[PDB]
Amino acid sequence: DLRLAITYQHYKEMDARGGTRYVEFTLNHFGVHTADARLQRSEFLGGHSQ
Amino acid sequence: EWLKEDYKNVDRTLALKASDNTPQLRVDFMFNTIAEKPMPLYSTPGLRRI
Amino acid sequence: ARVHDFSMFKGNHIPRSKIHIPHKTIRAFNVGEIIPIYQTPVYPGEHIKMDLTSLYRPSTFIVPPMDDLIVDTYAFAVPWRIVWKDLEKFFGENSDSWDVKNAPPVPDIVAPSGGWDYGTLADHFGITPKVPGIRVKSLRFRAYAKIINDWFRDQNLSSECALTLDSSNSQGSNGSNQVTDIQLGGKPYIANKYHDYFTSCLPAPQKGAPTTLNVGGMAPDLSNATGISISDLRLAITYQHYKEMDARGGTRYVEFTLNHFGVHTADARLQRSEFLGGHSQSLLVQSVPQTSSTVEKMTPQGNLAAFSETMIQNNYLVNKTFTEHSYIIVLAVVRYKHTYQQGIEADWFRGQDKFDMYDPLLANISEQPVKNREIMVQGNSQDNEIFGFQEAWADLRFKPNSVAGVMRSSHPQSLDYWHFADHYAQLPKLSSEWLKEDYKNVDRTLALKASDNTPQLRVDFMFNTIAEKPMPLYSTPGLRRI
Amino acid sequence: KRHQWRLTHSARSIKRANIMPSNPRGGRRF
Amino acid sequence: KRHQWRLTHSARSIKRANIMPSNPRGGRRF
Amino acid sequence: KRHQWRLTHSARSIKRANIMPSNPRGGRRF
Repeated sequence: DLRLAITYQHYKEMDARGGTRYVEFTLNHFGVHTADARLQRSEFLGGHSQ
Repeated sequence: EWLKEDYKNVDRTLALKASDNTPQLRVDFMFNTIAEKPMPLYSTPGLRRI
Repeated sequence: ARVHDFSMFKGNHIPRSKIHIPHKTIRAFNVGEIIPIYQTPVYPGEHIKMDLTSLYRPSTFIVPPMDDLIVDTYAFAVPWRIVWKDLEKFFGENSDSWDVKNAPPVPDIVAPSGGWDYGTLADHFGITPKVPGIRVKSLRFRAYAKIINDWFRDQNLSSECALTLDSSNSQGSNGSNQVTDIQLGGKPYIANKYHDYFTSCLPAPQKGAPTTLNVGGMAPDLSNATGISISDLRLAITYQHYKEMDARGGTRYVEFTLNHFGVHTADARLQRSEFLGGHSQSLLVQSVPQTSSTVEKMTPQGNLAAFSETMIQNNYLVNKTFTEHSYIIVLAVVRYKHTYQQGIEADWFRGQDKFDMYDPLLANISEQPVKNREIMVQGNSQDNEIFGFQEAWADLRFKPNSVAGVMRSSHPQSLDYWHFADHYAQLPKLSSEWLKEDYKNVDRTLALKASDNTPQLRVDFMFNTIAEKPMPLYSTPGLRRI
Repeated sequence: KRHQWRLTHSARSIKRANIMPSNPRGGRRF
Repeated sequence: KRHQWRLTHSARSIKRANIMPSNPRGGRRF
Repeated sequence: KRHQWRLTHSARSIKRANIMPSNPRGGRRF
């Protein structure tokens, strides 16, 4: 029961750092880049800052 | 008391005096430090040893 | 682009010369005593170069002993400033403006009634014993205690020697108290015995109170009572790691910095006395056969006695330059390695179940208690009580030195005059008194005992220093400037 | 190989050494 | 070295950059 | 290195020397 509790705390802390959007979940938990269009998100084209 | 610097000699040359409670100087300071510190790169909860 | 900003005159020109200073002193003392054998004042900018030759003559031995005596010699630099707070005020550094008005003189220590005794610290500093009514500057007695506190004290089992930094005078003492009387010039400080299995034990598994997880006692079947978070658990584990790190490495601030941050901090930055040099060597033992005939109720022809004569050379004992007013103190102590005849090794008690036996999985558990039965076994309830704490499974890394048979001290006809092994009248406790070296174990091997007031050691010390000092070659009256 | 001096008293030999400041178990002590 | 434009207003300079999607602390926000 | 003669009595050694007339502090005396 102690090992379960420690993993639950690791899980919720990982969710707090990285964000819980499904595109964010996949990168933090499995280390995977998932395409925005696969997930039905608007696509970022380009940008500049000055 | 005499050996201390005196802001009143500069003050008669200024259009707005400090005797009128206008500060003589307005300064912008930008610090850039490189610190090599005895800390982990990111501090992420959970311990290596028990 | 350039204007006139005041600068240094570069001052006067300071003379400089090299001086050979020979020195010879003859001493007698016992085993375990830390004895000042040298002292000198050092003015700023001197470079000191010191060689020492020593000749040790212990008391003659009944037989050649199956044990060794070891000499350690130590050199230190103590700034007057860390011993006395008014040093800067003394040379004229003023809290107020302009010159200092009333600067206190260097403090005095006054002799005890009837003077100091023989064998005291004042005796070996070169203060003449048994001369009442004399007073002397106290900064070197303070300097001695400072070196004990910085180096020789065991911070776990004892408090530090009393050290006064003020300008008030002090009252000398003949007492043997190892805390209060050291700066008062009394009996010398007794070195602690070398690190081994038993001398390395600690009072507790950590330095602090043992870390526990919280338990609430509230009752209204009990409602509420909450629990413990994973966050409170992480804090507790780090507190235990912290106190265990403090126990292993020592909590002096020079020690704290190395264990916690992995950093070497200089002794002079931290206001500690500076270690200059040191050497360690065992003593020679020459055995003498008996060439006289066997006489009834005497030793037989062919019996072996011994004497001990050893010449030790210390070159470069001190090599350095000094940037401030300071004292050089050189120390000597004789110690031996210890052997234990009254305990039983911890492995004879293992085997209640399989978790008593070593396993790689139990490699990283908490410090485990060393039982009293290991140091002295009495066959009573105290055997399973705790003497001290050691790292887990350390008895598998150590096998304490031992004695068996007629060699051991408790035998009615005992051969223990062949060795130095410990003998205990009662169960020893882990404490300051037990951790000190003991001259009585060596004393039963000697033809003339120190209990009979024969010193165990007679030593001749010859010092040769090359001093490059800020003095003229010869000091001849008359001045260059008016 | 066999004959030796009047200098043998024990099985264990001790080697001379320069002393250095060290940090043994429980803090510095000499 | 000394004289400079009518363009100095602060000690800190900011460099132009291409924007990329990133994952800072707490999720994506621009 | 260790063993030495029946000739060791003190830490200090004294070197043999030719005597010359000298002028130490306070005049000549031998």
